[PDB]
Amino acid sequence: SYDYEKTSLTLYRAVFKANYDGDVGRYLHPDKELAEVAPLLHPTFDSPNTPGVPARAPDIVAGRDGLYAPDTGGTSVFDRAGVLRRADGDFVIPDGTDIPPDLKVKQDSYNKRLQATHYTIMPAKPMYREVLMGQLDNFVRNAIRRQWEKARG
Amino acid sequence: SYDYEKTSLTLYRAVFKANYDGDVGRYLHPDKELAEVAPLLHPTFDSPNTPGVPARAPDIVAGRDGLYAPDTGGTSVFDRAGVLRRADGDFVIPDGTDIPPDLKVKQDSYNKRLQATHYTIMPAKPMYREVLMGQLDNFVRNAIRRQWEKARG
Amino acid sequence: MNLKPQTLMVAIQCVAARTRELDAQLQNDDPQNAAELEQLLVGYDLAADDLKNAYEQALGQYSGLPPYDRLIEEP
Amino acid sequence: NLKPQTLMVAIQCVAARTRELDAQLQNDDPQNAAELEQLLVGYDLAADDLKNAYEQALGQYSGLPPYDRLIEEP
Repeated sequence: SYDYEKTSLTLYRAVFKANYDGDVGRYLHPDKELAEVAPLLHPTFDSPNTPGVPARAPDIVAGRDGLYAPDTGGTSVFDRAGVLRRADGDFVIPDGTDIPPDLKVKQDSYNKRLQATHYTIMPAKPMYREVLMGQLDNFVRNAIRRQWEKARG
Repeated sequence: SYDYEKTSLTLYRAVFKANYDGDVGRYLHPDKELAEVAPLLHPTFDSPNTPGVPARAPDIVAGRDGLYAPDTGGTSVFDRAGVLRRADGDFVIPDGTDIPPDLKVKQDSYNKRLQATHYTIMPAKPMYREVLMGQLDNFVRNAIRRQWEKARG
Repeated sequence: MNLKPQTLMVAIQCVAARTRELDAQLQNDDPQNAAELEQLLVGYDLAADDLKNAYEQALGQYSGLPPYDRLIEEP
Repeated sequence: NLKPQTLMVAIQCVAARTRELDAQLQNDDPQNAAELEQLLVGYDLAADDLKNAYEQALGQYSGLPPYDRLIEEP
């Protein structure tokens, strides 16, 4: 299953504050931070060459043409909080959040070790990196709007 | 690179006497011995279901139809002796051995951990198990014949 | 290319086994880059799932293969 | 088709289990040494098949690490 318009379920993205160039604590219980935004739902695009440390597989990978096609990885989220125990917290994508037009959210399997179902935010059509990043930024903003709508009932 | 008529290199098959019902010590240094023959170049076809012990992958695997096709595994041999230190010895396939008509022998890669080049004896066309086993038996017999021809110069 | 089905079996077993080993370290040995390792294991699980769908497909094309659930059994 | 990230992981895990278990084979007295030695021949064949597939994926995707980095002893 893939979702295309609105999410039907609350999804959570682990936030490791160390990964960001600036403070992202603001995003754990956010205010009006849909007006620049931290790249919270950006997937890794590479594996850096760190000697001694085995290569990290990129979350998503482009074709030789530079285009990121569907089902070739994406950004990981789960259907409950705290799945990653060593994170600083979870950025919340509430049920009912608008999915940017060229992205989709794929339900993958239930993971027994983590006791949570994994999901992948991915491109719905082939796109260059910049376009994908752009949509993922709008996805963050939609999620924040939707947090406040939910709070006002 | 495949061989189809005669082997161009001496190849060695590790013999684990535990894998056989008969005594196979006779085959390490054999006098002319086309007689029933021990299945020395037979690949494993299944992984026995022994509980607790993780499954051993089969050397070769058939399609749904029961046919063993080329390039789907086969019997492992190497280009020097004593590659497998825990074996009881090596059955020798001398350079110049006749290859049964529907088999072939494939050169695979050099293995760095074992410091030897691996080769696979394989079907040249799709065949049922009995036919394959039959040809592998004739391959043993050809190898023995060729051991005596080599000995008489 | 399609990997041979024996190759899938091996990869499934090794992935399962490294995942158990590194999950046990993560929880019992207080390793130096715990946070990076935890994320790595998410990546291992995703790969495990992709290997599993491929092996379900191989189960329909070959005979004599062990069922998936036997391959990832704790020994 | 497997994702290329799946091939990377499978290569790394195969390499790593092969080392750990080759080391046992040679240093320890594991309960079925002779079965284990054969198992490792099977692991190496699988390793090679994963490598051919990865060489292919290197021709179709960008930003993947080279094969020899993946199997590096860390």
